[PDB]
Amino acid sequence: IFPKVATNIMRAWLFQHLTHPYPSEEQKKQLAQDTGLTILQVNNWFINARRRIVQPMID
Amino acid sequence: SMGIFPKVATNIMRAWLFQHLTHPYPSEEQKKQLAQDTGLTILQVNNWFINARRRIVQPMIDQS
DNA sequence: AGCTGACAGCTGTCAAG
DNA sequence: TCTTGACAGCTGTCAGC
Repeated sequence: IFPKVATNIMRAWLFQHLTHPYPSEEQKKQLAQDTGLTILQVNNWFINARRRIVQPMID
Repeated sequence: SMGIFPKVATNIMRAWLFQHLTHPYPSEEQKKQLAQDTGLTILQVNNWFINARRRIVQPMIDQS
């Protein structure tokens, strides 16, 4: 349900936008389609990533 | 924005809320029952109770 | 002239791998 | 077996009555 291929595609986007890790709705659409994820999965992933990757990198 | 809030909905939701003040958290079965009775979506029902908890229930307790 | 429905993102949490 | 995708409910906030 969560393709293992999705993770590195999503991380690539995240680590390339660390200063503003909030994809636009169009960016979410692209990421969803490219990863094989749903919009909900993409949204939840970035919520989790921001508190588990992005914030800890600043702390 | 093509959504609607049916006229009958407000008082049906209020009736449920004020009859369950000690635990204003409908079960999933109660939620779909309310959706049927009001003509609201499950999402609308969920959002309604989130708003009512902080705008009705909590303020009543603050004065309590 | 707010109320209030609505929604993007956050919090707290947990099953399952 | 500790990590992480997932989700019920919460926070912050806006826009049209």
